[PDB]
Amino acid sequence: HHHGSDLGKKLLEAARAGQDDEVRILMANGADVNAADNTGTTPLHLAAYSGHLEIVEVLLKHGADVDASDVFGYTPLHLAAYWGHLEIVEVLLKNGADVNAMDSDGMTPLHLAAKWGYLEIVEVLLKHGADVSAQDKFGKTPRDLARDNGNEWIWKLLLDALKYLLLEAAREGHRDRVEKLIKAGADVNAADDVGVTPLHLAAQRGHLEIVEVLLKCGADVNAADLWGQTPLHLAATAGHLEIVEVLLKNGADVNARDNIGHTPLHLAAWAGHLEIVEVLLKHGADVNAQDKFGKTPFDLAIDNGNEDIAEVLQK
Repeated sequence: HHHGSDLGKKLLEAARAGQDDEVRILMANGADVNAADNTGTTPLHLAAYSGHLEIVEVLLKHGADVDASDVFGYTPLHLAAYWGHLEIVEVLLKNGADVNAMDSDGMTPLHLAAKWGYLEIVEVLLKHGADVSAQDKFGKTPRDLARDNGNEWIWKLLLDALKYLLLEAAREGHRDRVEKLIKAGADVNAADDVGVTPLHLAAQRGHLEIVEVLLKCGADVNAADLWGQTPLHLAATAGHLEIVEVLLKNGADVNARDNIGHTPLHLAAWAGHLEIVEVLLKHGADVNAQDKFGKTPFDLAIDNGNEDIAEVLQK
């Protein structure tokens, strides 16, 4: 006998034709929701492609395999993303779909959403852990596919938004957001119009945890803003000694000059952070450095009455 096979075929065709009620009557009368045609296409594939959200939901509640792949390796999530069905994308992810499934060519759902500039879908995929730098067997990334189809400006908008959010998270000290943004593709070395990078902000506002994360992820420890200030300049001014150390342990230049000629020692002796001076001195800070006014860090320590600092600098 072959009643089960007969029901499966009728279900596939009812789904292929967008006959929601016919699909659900067949299901109610025993049709196998995990049936598949010659190409491995299942009913869930067809509902995800056609955008029939109600059918996607009931199929999943009836045990449809959310990650079923056809002969080319497409899952329902691949189709939902390629054909621009945001709600279905969200439902499949809620039901355990592999966000980073690969087809035979190695393309992920994020590849396909990026290709058409479906920004809302791109962002949900990244929120669920989509591999932002994934490459297919030919080395093409989601950004590459967007550019090839004239949608690069939409990917640049994504990156601009991630850049804004990373700077905000680094300035406000939100460790968890920083990590999730970096993993979603945020450029750790992005800078605003005045050359301030996330590391500048974290070091200035005293967010040690984020300084370590940014450096581990490749932030330039000696990046200079518009005024020539490195993160060590700002940390020395604000008085964050643990950050001063970390920056030095990661290769910060102790004698970096801003535009006025100030080294971190100029700024620390001025600010009155004695131990910072001692750490800088221990790390080879040049006590003889003169700024644009010909003044040394010793000259600045006097002008602030930090005789303890002006005494150790003498030694």
